[PDB]
Amino acid sequence: AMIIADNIKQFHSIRNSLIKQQKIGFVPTMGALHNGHISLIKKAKSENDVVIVSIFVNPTQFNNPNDYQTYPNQLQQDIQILASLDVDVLFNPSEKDIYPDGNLLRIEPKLEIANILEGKSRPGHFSGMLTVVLKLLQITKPNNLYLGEKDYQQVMLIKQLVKDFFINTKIIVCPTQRQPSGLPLSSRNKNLTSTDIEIANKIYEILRQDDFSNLEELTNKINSTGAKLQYIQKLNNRIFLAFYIGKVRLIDNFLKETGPSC
Amino acid sequence: AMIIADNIKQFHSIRNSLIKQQKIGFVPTMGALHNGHISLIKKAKSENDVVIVSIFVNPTQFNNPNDYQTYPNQLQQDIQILASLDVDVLFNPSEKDIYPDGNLLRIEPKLEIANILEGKSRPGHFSGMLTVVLKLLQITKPNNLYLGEKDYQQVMLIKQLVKDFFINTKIIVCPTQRQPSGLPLSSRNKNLTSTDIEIANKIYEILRQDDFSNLEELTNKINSTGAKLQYIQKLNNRIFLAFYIGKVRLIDNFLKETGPSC
Ligand SMILES: Nc1ncnc2c1ncn2[C@@H]1O[C@H](COP(=O)(O)O)[C@@H](O)[C@H]1O
Ligand SMILES: Nc1ncnc2c1ncn2[C@@H]1O[C@H](COP(=O)(O)O)[C@@H](O)[C@H]1O
Repeated sequence: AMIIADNIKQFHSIRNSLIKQQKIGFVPTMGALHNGHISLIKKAKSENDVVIVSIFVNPTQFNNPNDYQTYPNQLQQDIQILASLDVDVLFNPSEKDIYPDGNLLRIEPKLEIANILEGKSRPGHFSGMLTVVLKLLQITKPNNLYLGEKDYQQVMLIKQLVKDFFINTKIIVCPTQRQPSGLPLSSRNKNLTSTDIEIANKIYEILRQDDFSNLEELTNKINSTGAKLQYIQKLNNRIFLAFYIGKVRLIDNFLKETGPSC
Repeated sequence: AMIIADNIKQFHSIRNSLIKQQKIGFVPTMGALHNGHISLIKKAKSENDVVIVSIFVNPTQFNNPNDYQTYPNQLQQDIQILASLDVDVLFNPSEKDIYPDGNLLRIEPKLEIANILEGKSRPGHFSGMLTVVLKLLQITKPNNLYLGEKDYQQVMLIKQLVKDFFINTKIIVCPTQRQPSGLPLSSRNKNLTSTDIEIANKIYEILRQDDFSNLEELTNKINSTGAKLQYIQKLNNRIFLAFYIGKVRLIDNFLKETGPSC
């Protein structure tokens, strides 16, 4: 029963056939679905008459070509998961569907939250993300949008986006799903080798032991595991960090008081 | 009977009260209405059940502070004009209405048409224009948008905007209204003194006699009136130009074969 729309034309037809009365929920993703994504879909199914999920590996938000080339890809498994969850529509457009004439008009964020942390570490990422989310919102026109708290800055930027361009959509932020160790679920973690996972687990044991009073020292404890910390910052009541293990880039954020708790 | 909506809440009210049967025409402007604007309004009226006119002097598109400070302002006269045209809704928002948190998210054009002529001459103008136009379109959600050919690059850019962000609005381009001399009608014209007016007319007496085979000599003739030419160029089969008379910056474009006729 799941409808799979491989292109915009088909999708428009599908979208135009829904009555205003139906609550429409939307979950944007770049595929390679895990329990994090699934938690978002489950929330949206509990609150909407119609749930749409997108799968689109957005080229304009990849500041790193290798990251892009190696981004995990398993459409058939993804479809199987979405059908299992009774998702109503899968929108899985091509690049040319979303950027008919290339990336000519971009949303450019000019504010502090864009300039720090992920913004600083991934130049041009937030522009690409904001531009594709705006286009995906204009296409799907949902009542409700589901986002993970893991991408904390992304959440706050999309909130600003929906506010500034008068998009009549409610935003629902969902807690970060984690492994028992505390490591957040992430599609890139599929790229982690055997030993890398143990390293990731080392790090989260360190994080669950730490009071975050000495970031230089914690940085040193994290770097000794073999990982390479990119940044760690205490921002109000929340810790933000990002690091590499081998070629894999992992990010996280959590309440200082809780740690990456279960 | 014209409804004047000086804020979003007030505008959402009236907008949301319209039935789908009613074709909505939208004419955005920055106020100080002249026969140029009036022709667009008349076209919209002949083609729609509901006509909306906005008046909003958008600060983010003025690259020149003095230009912004002196930009003509005459809201009461504008209101009288619109009312005699039986315009259904005046949308006249404040800066705060349009930019609740300032100019934090901007549409940035990365393409050729934005990099030449007016785009090069007015750095950051097209970004301002596209951002406010996107907002206005998201607010008004019209069926038909009316734009003047005089702002040629603006038209092309707005067509790209409507395409890229999936706005279901038709764009109607309208002929440039002119003084008997050929001088385009423009709001900034109200800032011209009497002697400025005569320089402007001399420029157009020159243009009407020209074949444009030699822009160098044409530039010298225009500069000899006391005006200061910014640029003059052939793009495709049109002539594009912009010039200052005193502190007043005016632009024009027309087919090379016809010149600024009428
Ligand atoms: N481990 C997680 N827990 C909760 N939400 C997540 C998790 N990972 C990704 N998401 C959210 O899923 C959506 C798509 O993520 P991605 O496919 O990684 O771009 C975004 O709203 C993410 O923040
Ligand atoms: N002389 C004119 N003839 C036709 N349209 C015009 C003229 N001057 C301005 N417009 C259009 O009126 C709209 C508002 O212009 P403005 O208020 O100058 O920003 C734009 O679509 C302009 O291109």
